[PDB]
Amino acid sequence: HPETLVKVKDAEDQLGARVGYIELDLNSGKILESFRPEERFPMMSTFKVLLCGAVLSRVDAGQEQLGRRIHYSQNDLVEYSPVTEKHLTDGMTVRELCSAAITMSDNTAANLLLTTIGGPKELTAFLHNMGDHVTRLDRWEPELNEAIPNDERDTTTPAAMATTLRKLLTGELLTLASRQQLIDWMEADKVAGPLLRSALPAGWFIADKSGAGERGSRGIIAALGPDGKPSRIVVAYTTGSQATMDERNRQIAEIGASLIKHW
Repeated sequence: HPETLVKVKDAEDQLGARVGYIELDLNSGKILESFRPEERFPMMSTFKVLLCGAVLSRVDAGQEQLGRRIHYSQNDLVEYSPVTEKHLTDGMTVRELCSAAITMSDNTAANLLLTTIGGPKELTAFLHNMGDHVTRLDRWEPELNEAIPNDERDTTTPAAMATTLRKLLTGELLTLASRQQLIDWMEADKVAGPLLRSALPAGWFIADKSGAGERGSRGIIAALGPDGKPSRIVVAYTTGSQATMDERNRQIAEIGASLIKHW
C-alpha cells in the first residue's frame, strides 16, 4: 500500500539513511510493494536462514544429517554465543545448531554450520545455483557485521532476498519436510521482539529472522499472514543511520503497522 511506502520514506527521513523494503505475495510471487529493491544492504544475521537452507539441501541429498553431533573448542566461541557456550562438553547436533542460529542468532553456531557446508563461498555458490546471482556472503561472524559504506561484501538486495526466501520456504529446491523445518525455526524466533512481531495482531502467523550490524545496520526477513498461515513475505533493511537501536526498531515497527493496517 502507498501508505506503507510513505512510512518507509518516513523511516528514511527520520533515520537519515537508506531503507530497503519489499512486499511479496507468497503464493503467486507478485511483488506488492518495493522500495530500493535493487540496492545492496548488509545481511547481518538474516543470512543464517539462507545458511540453514543450504544445510537442509545437503540433508536432503544425504550429505548431511540433522542428528549429527558436532563437538567444538573454546577458541571457536565468538561474541554472542548464548547457546553454543553452554555445550562445550556434550557438543551440539546440526539440528540444534540451526535452531540456535535462527532462534537465538548464535554467532558461533552459524560459523560451525558454515564449516559444514564449506564456508561463505559455498553458501554463495548455493544461492548462485538456485538462481540468486546477487546475494553474497564473504566473511564469518562477527566480521560480516562491519557494514562498511559501499562495501558489497556480505550484502543482498531486498528483491533477491525476498525471492530467495520464498524459493526456500515454498520453492521446488527443498523437500516438504525441510521447507517445514526451516519455517519452523523461523517461527520460533526469539530475538525479533521489538520489530514486525510488535505490530502483529493476535492469531497472525509470523516466521522471521532479524539482524543488527555496525553503522546503523538493521533488518528483518519474514513470512507472515493472518489466520495462523503465512501469505506474504516481507523484507526490510537499513544501514548508515547514527540512530540508536531503539528508534531503528520502532521505525521498522511503524513500517509493520501500516503493512498490517493496509493488508
